[PDB]
Amino acid sequence: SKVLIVFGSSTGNTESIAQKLEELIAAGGHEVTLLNAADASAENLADGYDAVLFGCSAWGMEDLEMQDDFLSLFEEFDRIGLAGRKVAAFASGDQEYEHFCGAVPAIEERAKELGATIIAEGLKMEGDASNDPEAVASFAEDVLKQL
Ligand SMILES: Cc1cc2nc3c(=O)[nH]c(=O)nc-3n(C[C@H](O)[C@H](O)[C@H](O)COP(=O)(O)O)c2cc1C
Repeated sequence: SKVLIVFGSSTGNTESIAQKLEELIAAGGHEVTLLNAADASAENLADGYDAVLFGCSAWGMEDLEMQDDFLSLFEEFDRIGLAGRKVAAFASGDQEYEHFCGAVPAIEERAKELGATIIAEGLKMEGDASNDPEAVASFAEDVLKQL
């Protein structure tokens, strides 16, 4: 299958998770494309892809604010071509906050509104990929099986 992975990462934790995810799905016999949302042109970005995974950390002093490289892409979800495609979200976050990885539910809702199907429950964890390999491995499992 063809899998597209796009992320927005400020310190590198959501990046780390998106690279591990690329490795695990690619290992399953699938073609993975990895993009930093800061580099990606949204226009028809999903065309060709059987699933699309979105990674994005949560910030904001008060309410939830998305990582800014993702956000800019989030604005353009309308042109991506998500209708009838499979999608899932992941993120790095901090339990010590009220809205743990709040970007994840947010992505899932925008995606469903645009006609996407949610493949697996959003991955929510702390630190980089090495900090919770199980959580990463399992989320990749969930994804693989829906492909
Ligand atoms: C000011 C600020 C606000 C944050 N807010 C949240 C949040 O609300 N939810 C959450 O899970 N993590 C929150 N975090 C933790 C970061 O999301 C996480 O440590 C960081 O984004 C690592 O991901 P990244 O390196 O891929 O950017 C916050 C961090 C900073 C310092």
